Amino acid sequence: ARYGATSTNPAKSASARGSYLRVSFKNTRETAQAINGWELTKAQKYLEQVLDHQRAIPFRRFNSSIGRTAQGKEFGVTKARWPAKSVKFVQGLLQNAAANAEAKGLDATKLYVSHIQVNQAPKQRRRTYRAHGRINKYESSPSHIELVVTEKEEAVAKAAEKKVVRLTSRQRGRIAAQKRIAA
Amino acid sequence: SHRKYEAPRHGHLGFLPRKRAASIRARVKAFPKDDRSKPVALTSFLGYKAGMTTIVRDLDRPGSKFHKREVVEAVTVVDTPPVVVVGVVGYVETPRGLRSLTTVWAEHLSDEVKRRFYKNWYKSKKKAFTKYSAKYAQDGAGIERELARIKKYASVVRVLVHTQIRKTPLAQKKAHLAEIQLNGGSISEKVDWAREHFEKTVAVDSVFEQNEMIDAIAVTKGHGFEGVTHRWGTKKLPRKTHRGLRKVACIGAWHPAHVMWSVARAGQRGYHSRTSINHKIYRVGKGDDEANGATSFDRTKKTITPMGGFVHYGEIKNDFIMVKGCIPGNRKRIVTLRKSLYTNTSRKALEEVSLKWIDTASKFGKGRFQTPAEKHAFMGTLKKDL
Amino acid sequence: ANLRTQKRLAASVVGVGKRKVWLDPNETSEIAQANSRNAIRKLVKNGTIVKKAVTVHSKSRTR
Amino acid sequence: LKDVVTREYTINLHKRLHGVSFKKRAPRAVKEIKKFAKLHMGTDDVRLAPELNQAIWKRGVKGVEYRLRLRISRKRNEEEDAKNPLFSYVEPVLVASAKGLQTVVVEED
RNA sequence: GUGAACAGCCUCUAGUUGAUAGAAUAAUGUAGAUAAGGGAAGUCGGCAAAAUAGAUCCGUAACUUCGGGAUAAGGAUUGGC
RNA sequence: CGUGGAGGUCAGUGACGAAGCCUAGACCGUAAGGUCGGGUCGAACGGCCUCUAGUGCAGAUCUUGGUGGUAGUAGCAAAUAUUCAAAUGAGAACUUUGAAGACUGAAGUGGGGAAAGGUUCCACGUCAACAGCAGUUGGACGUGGGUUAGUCGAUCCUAAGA
RNA sequence: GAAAUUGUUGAAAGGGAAGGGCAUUUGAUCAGACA
Ligand SMILES: [Mg+2]
Ligand SMILES: [Mg+2]
Ligand SMILES: [Mg+2]
Ligand SMILES: [Mg+2]
Ligand SMILES: [Mg+2]
Ligand SMILES: [Mg+2]
Ligand SMILES: [Mg+2]
Ligand SMILES: [Mg+2]
Ligand SMILES: [Mg+2]
Ligand SMILES: [Mg+2]
Ligand SMILES: [Mg+2]
Ligand SMILES: [Mg+2]
Ligand SMILES: [Mg+2]
Ligand SMILES: [Mg+2]
Ligand SMILES: [Mg+2]
Ligand SMILES: [Mg+2]
Ligand SMILES: [Mg+2]
Ligand SMILES: [Mg+2]
Ligand SMILES: [Mg+2]
Ligand SMILES: [Mg+2]
Ligand SMILES: [Mg+2]
Ligand SMILES: [Mg+2]
Ligand SMILES: [Mg+2]
Ligand SMILES: [Mg+2]
Ligand SMILES: [Mg+2]
Ligand SMILES: [Mg+2]
Ligand SMILES: [Mg+2]
Ligand SMILES: [Mg+2]
Ligand SMILES: [Mg+2]
Ligand SMILES: [Mg+2]
Ligand SMILES: [Mg+2]
Ligand SMILES: [Mg+2]
Ligand SMILES: [Mg+2]
Ligand SMILES: [Mg+2]
Ligand SMILES: [Mg+2]
Ligand SMILES: [Mg+2]
Ligand SMILES: [Mg+2]
Ligand SMILES: [Mg+2]
Ligand SMILES: [Mg+2]
Ligand SMILES: [Mg+2]
Ligand SMILES: [Mg+2]
Ligand SMILES: [Mg+2]
Ligand SMILES: [Mg+2]
Ligand SMILES: [Mg+2]
Ligand SMILES: [Mg+2]
Ligand SMILES: [Mg+2]
Ligand SMILES: [Mg+2]
Ligand SMILES: [Mg+2]
Ligand SMILES: [Mg+2]
Ligand SMILES: [Mg+2]
Ligand SMILES: [Mg+2]
Ligand SMILES: [Mg+2]
Ligand SMILES: [Mg+2]
Ligand SMILES: [Mg+2]
Ligand SMILES: [Mg+2]
Ligand SMILES: [Mg+2]
Ligand SMILES: [Mg+2]
Ligand SMILES: [Mg+2]
Ligand SMILES: [Mg+2]
Ligand SMILES: [Mg+2]
Ligand SMILES: [Mg+2]
Ligand SMILES: [Mg+2]
Ligand SMILES: [Mg+2]
Ligand SMILES: [Mg+2]
Ligand SMILES: [Mg+2]
Ligand SMILES: [Mg+2]
Ligand SMILES: [Mg+2]
Ligand SMILES: [Mg+2]
Ligand SMILES: [Mg+2]
Ligand SMILES: [Mg+2]
Ligand SMILES: [Mg+2]
Ligand SMILES: [Mg+2]
Ligand SMILES: [Mg+2]
Repeated sequence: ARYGATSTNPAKSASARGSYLRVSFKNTRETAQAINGWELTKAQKYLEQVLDHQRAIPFRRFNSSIGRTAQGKEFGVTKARWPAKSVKFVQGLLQNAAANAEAKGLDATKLYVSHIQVNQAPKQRRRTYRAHGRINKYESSPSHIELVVTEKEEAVAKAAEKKVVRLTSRQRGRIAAQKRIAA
Repeated sequence: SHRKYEAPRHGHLGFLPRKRAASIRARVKAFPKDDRSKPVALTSFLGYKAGMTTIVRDLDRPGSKFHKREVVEAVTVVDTPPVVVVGVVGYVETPRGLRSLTTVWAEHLSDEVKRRFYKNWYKSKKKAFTKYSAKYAQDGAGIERELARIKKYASVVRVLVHTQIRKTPLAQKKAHLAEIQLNGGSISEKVDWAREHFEKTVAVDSVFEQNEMIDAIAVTKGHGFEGVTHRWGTKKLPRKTHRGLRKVACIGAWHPAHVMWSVARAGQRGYHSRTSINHKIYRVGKGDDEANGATSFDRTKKTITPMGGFVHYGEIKNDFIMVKGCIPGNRKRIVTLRKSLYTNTSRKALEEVSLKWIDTASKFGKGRFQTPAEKHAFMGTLKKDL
Repeated sequence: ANLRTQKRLAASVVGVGKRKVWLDPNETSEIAQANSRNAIRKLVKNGTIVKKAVTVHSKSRTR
Repeated sequence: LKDVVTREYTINLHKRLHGVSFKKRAPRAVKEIKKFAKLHMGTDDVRLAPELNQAIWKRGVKGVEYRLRLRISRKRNEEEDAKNPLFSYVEPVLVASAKGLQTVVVEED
């Protein structure tokens, strides 16, 4: 443990990891973000469809000179793609969280994903041969992935401060007479 | 430093941007000047470009080497079933220009128009105009005061009409609706005419007559992304040249340090709006009329539809407008025909043609016969047949 | 399941090119156990591996 | 529900292949057929008999016959349970000429 | 086998079927072709390209160190049975 | 003003937390900087008078190391070509087998050798890296097995030369 | 276990760069002095 900042109550949450996964950091960033906050159940059906090319993943940061597709209109976006290998890695972590939730005794029907965070694993070095006797790095850009599923809880009641009110002699001359005067 | 030799630029800058049009239905940007001394009638019409054929006629032009000699001439045919009137809209003048004030609609509306108001017709509850239709019920009250208010204000009146696209061999069930300015005399006389024609139908013959000069408004054929050489009619560069030759060698001087609006670049080609003018009407067809394609001199009963039928269109079973020459837009496209904006004198305009013979052989190859009858005649008996 | 070795062995034992050895796809478990020449031998002799015929180059048109 | 049928279709390969690169004509045909079975049987799963394959490749890559008489059979799936309980086998029918036949139901038992 | 032929093209024996893949077929390309009428007007320049071509027969100029020049040039012809 | 180290001193601070690091929290100084709080941490460290220098960085196409934008972009297009089905396996466009379609066309993509390599041969196991997609396959990884001479070479002889 | 550089969360601003100076509104935040 020690995940990234979460704000969720661990008593109603379960969680999962991959570290050093050989998936593209950038693609799986975009798909992770696409699932983020979703009903765990709506999220899984969703990734399934991506894999079917029936809906897509909006690319929002790492996306310059990406293609264009109708399947982004859903999301207000023109550039969206269908990152297979990301999706399968992510849904694998999701499947894991599920299992752990089941184990903690949490109600599945309330599970939404309340944290999903990819960042950059150590790079993996391979190399390519360029013209005129030269050599260049040829590099894997892998990812750590972490997610957290949590049971939805409704409402929040109320309750907070009181702000101790403070007003001059003349400020309560008005008031003391505001009611003595009228109602 | 200075050209060296001089040539005209390439292509016309009064047609920019060379962009795809906003719609398949090119817009009537202008109507005939209005003379309110004449009876009320439309000033344009809707139809579909079916095809072309050939014509033979004696030409009448004292002075020419072809006076009283036959000529053979290309004509297009546009399919033109009666348009149907479903609304009136009244415009008023403002220091900001012409502004629409109300629209009054007919009570019943064909599914054909009704389905232009939709994008997913099948799935829908088709509730379009159903509260409106109720406005008649109550004696009439509201529709009156609207007609009535058009009457009171309003500098111009247009009619809302639409095509009967089902009377047409096309697949698309969804019809074309459009405003036609109405020029016959007097604002009030106009809207009465409009009120009267709600749900009722209007013919071509009430709009065009033989030998009339008319204009065609349409969206040009599409060609997609186009290199500079064909799109602007630029010179091919020499065969020896590196990294390609259908280009422009100098896209610009060093200063202004900016490619300029006025130089030819690759881009979309076609699918443009055009307003082509001065197309004389050689024929006004009649759907109920056998011997459409016959003439005084031909006589042989046959309709304009070529053997095998208009390639890539179908049959023409409605009335039609036969117009000398060729027209913007392609087969199957909606096309607006417009009354001319000036009284041309020309001699060319004014010449009253009379067709001698309309061609009617197949267009799907080197057609050899006008009619199954002719073909039966010439060929004799075949291994099928009786 | 991986019959390369058995196939090559087959070619060699029967005395012809691999391009013409037939490995019977239903005795695929039986064939696999055949690690040796003596047991490819008596796999050839009972039809689990057959020689597969020459491809005719007829001379009739020449003639 | 399901329905479990056999019919025998003729498919125009000629207009489906018109244009296609020569080195892709037999491959395209394999595909386009599959597609044809799905359009008729509803079924995402389409399987071609090894003899059907032969009929297609009978004259080399670019030499695919302009019309094929297929027999498409819808069947129920088996083992490890695929996405959908149905699937289609396609077989060649030994016909004298594929030219001229309407589409016909095979009464099966 | 064709053919003068260890050529090109097709085949038997043997050996392969390796070389990211899918969908489309915009511009501009790279590589492969065609184009009416004109015919180098293009261009520093016929660059590129096109034309020619095997064999049998006929015919073959200046000039020459008499050996050549020479497949000079120019022509006809050619399948099957 | 600040840093390494030295003499003296405050019987200086410290595992009840030294040093370091983090902190749009506090305070002193015109400034170099100095002080505190809180978090993190784990074994040493500071004030004052003096002594001493390998003593203060933004640059030097500076040295070494690490990291970006570029960018999921250029690209992965020469060598005619692939296809159906079964089998296996968590997993099969790519493995195995069967079938079909082609290719090299004996101036070979066939069958052997010389130089050079050095175990790559063969078998069983097997996928983390590697084979610029993949992988259940491999000239990869693991563990083993394998090269038999009186006649084949060396060895003997001489060559240019040493 | 600093920095460059990165992910998530919170807050804020953004009509062809951003960053800076004097000044004040607004929001957030906080020292001190009083007794
Ligand atoms: Mg980690
Ligand atoms: Mg980016
Ligand atoms: Mg970025
Ligand atoms: Mg792009
Ligand atoms: Mg690009
Ligand atoms: Mg860009
Ligand atoms: Mg699509
Ligand atoms: Mg966008
Ligand atoms: Mg590279
Ligand atoms: Mg390279
Ligand atoms: Mg080199
Ligand atoms: Mg107070
Ligand atoms: Mg008061
Ligand atoms: Mg000038
Ligand atoms: Mg638009
Ligand atoms: Mg109003
Ligand atoms: Mg072109
Ligand atoms: Mg031109
Ligand atoms: Mg033109
Ligand atoms: Mg060049
Ligand atoms: Mg030019
Ligand atoms: Mg034609
Ligand atoms: Mg084509
Ligand atoms: Mg070999
Ligand atoms: Mg390659
Ligand atoms: Mg491709
Ligand atoms: Mg020419
Ligand atoms: Mg000539
Ligand atoms: Mg010249
Ligand atoms: Mg000349
Ligand atoms: Mg010149
Ligand atoms: Mg020169
Ligand atoms: Mg010159
Ligand atoms: Mg040349
Ligand atoms: Mg020629
Ligand atoms: Mg000469
Ligand atoms: Mg003869
Ligand atoms: Mg000092
Ligand atoms: Mg010091
Ligand atoms: Mg020192
Ligand atoms: Mg303080
Ligand atoms: Mg502390
Ligand atoms: Mg400390
Ligand atoms: Mg310690
Ligand atoms: Mg000192
Ligand atoms: Mg120094
Ligand atoms: Mg400095
Ligand atoms: Mg520095
Ligand atoms: Mg610097
Ligand atoms: Mg400096
Ligand atoms: Mg530096
Ligand atoms: Mg570097
Ligand atoms: Mg990628
Ligand atoms: Mg790319
Ligand atoms: Mg290629
Ligand atoms: Mg390349
Ligand atoms: Mg392959
Ligand atoms: Mg060959
Ligand atoms: Mg050869
Ligand atoms: Mg090879
Ligand atoms: Mg060897
Ligand atoms: Mg070696
Ligand atoms: Mg091996
Ligand atoms: Mg692996
Ligand atoms: Mg390797
Ligand atoms: Mg790889
Ligand atoms: Mg791998
Ligand atoms: Mg080994
Ligand atoms: Mg070993
Ligand atoms: Mg010897
Ligand atoms: Mg010896
Ligand atoms: Mg550590
Ligand atoms: Mg300020």
